Amino acid sequence: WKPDEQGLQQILQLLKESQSPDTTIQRTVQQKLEQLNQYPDFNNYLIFVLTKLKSEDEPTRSLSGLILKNNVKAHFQNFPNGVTDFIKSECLNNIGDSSPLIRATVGILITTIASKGELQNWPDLLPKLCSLLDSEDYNTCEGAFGALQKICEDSAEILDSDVLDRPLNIMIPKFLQFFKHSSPKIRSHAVACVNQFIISRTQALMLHIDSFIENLFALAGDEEPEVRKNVCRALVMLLEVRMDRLLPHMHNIVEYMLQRTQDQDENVALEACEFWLTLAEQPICKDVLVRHLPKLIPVLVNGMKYSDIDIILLKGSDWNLRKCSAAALDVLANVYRDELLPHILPLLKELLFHHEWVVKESGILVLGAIAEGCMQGMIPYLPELIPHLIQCLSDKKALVRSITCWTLSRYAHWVVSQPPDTYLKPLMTELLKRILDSNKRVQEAACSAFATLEEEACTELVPYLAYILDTLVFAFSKYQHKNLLILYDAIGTLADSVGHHLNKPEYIQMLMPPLIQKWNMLKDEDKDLFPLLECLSSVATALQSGFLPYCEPVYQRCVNLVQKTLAQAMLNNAQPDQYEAPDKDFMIVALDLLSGLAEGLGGNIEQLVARSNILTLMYQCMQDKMPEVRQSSFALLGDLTKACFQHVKPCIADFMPILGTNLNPEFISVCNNATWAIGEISIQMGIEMQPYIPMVLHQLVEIINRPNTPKTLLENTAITIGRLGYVCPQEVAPMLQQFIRPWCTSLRNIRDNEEKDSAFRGICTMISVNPSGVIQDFIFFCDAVASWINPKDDLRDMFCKILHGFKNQVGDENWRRFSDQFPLPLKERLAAFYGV
Amino acid sequence: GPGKMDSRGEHRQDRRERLY
Repeated sequence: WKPDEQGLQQILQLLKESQSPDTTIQRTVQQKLEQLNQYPDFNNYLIFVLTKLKSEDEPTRSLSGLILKNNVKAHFQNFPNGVTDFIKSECLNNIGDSSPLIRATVGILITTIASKGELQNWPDLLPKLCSLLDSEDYNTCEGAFGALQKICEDSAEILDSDVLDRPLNIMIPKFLQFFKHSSPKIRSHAVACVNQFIISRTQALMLHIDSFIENLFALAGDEEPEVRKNVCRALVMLLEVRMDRLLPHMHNIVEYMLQRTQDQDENVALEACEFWLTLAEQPICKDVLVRHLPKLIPVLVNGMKYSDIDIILLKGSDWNLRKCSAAALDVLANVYRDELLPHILPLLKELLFHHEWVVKESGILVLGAIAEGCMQGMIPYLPELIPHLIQCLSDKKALVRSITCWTLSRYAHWVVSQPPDTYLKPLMTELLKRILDSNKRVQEAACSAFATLEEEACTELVPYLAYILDTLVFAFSKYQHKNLLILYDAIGTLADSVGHHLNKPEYIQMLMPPLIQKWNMLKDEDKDLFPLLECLSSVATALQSGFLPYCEPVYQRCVNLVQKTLAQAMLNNAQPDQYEAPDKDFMIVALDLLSGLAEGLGGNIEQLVARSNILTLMYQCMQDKMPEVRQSSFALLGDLTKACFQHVKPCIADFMPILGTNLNPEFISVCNNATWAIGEISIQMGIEMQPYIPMVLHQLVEIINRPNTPKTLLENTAITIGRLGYVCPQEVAPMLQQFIRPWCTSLRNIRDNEEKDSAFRGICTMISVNPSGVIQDFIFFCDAVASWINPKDDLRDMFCKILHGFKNQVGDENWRRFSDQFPLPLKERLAAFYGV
Repeated sequence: GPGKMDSRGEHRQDRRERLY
């Protein structure tokens, strides 16, 4: 190309000036590059200074290369080909420069061009890079491998495709030749490259797997950390996808991995420790570790101590050895269950009472990690350990306090199942004290743990409500941002746990002002709305009428957030390159709070909905690609159907075909909420529902006959079928005997409430229309009627009329023989209410 | 029980800090 003296002098001057210590000269050199950056000829100069101008010192050539790199990562679309191709050529021709800094800049450039640009726009990068691998000069081969490694790392899923034409079928078998390479760096590159293609089950590798595994074993003896690390991660990944090939060497592999897990180089050890995590998921786990489990447990427990650096940092963190070890112990406890306890109790004995806080802390962690797997076996020891943990909550080391909060929360079920005065009461008391700890990590540990306890305890925390609130509100004053969010979650769970008991003027008065205060201080773009909003959702449901003085602004903001989100997606959908897509959680949370408002306020939401476009917006949410949006909108639909149907009725003809298309059990909560909604609309429509039954019934019967479908979906499906039958017995009546079995099984287990009442009314009217539909499975109906404790009188006589009716057809003889099959409670219950 | 199925409990557990 064409380097000129004047141009070169100006750019070299500018590069020197960009390296000036003066701050003002920096800002003006920066704006000068801002202007120059869009001119392709300038880029020609930048690479020219990098690769050709030996006269200039290295930081200048490299800075030129890096400025060029930013220009590529921000303007490469606008590069013409003549300059691009000049850069490409000059880079590959300098991949092995004897200067390490220049070599690194050329490398970053190359990879950046393949990333920002296009892999299929540089068709001959990979082939050339591979051949450079064979070169003589060491640095040249190192540089090419470095480039390939980076390319495989970010372009992973693109070489395993037909975008190009299988370069892997050439690259992978070539890498495996360099595991035997004399230099540690190159070995590392080779392994790290291959490793990118294990979980993908990449053909080129899978049909060379034998040679791969062989070369990995040949490397086991290598003491160079980077190669050990990569071999370790090879074996870990291989364990997940090509198990068969490894079984015959499993003993030596476990021996190796157990050795590496104890390596003093923490980075090697972490990759080794992943082996136990993924091994514990394979069904062959018990069999493989029979010779090694006794050693594995203490090694894991020992790796669960905080590292020395973390101890110092936390004195005033992502995946590490300690977290990996704790996760591995958790899963192994779930595999081995009570069989683990003889391995674990001697370590706990020596750890839980130790005088060195780091050791004690690890012990409490261990005790928590195994809680799920070993719960049954640990019960005998909990009357001692729980009081001991409660004492540890006031340990003088913050990190002991916080881990104790968590471990106790892991035994919350057992605590709640015991007499409240022995464990629950003192635990809750010290948990509340902790919540107001001066240490921020303790605060958050305590809040999480208290929330978990709240979830488990429920009604058992009604007598200690005022004291709980006393503490939670005070936290408003002391908590900083990060922990106020956890507090909102704790309040939310409290409101869900205690329901209407929260509705007292004093509680409302202490709770609402700081919630509204933070509501007014956060903007519509702040993600921190999610916990506040979800907290408000729970509070509103609990407060009911008590929420009246607060609803209007809350309602208004929520509808708008749904609106602006929906408007954002539309705008992003039109011009994706200029308008970023919105975060739909704002919409999910806004809908959920509106659901809570409608459930809480009931009828009293009418004025707000009358003045709103909530249903026009709701129509758009119900059709969204995202399941959770639909799930929230069908929930809101059901709540508004109950609260103010007059505003919903106009939309039914549109809404129903959409509800009808969301009866898909693959999406449990969407299918559920649609089903519930359709039952609620049924009750309000009455016989006007007749045209809509065919779009839903066929599916509902299939869903109620589907094996392994959650209890709650089946209960709602049954209720809805009952409700449809109540308003339109003729359309649904006919299929009576295809659903009566599971309908009865499911509904026999729910409490006597309005929904159950309504659904049984439906099944009674339907029996009158198609009684033969019940004859064959009358045992199920008898049981379902016997499930009623306190039925309203009209429902009872309906029952008695069908029962008395049935006995009069099969005769006192078939009746007696049939009712012999009644368990005692059943026979007696129906003579007690129905005199059958 | 019969009624809506919300994900508030699960969102609350998703923001609980992860020890490991």
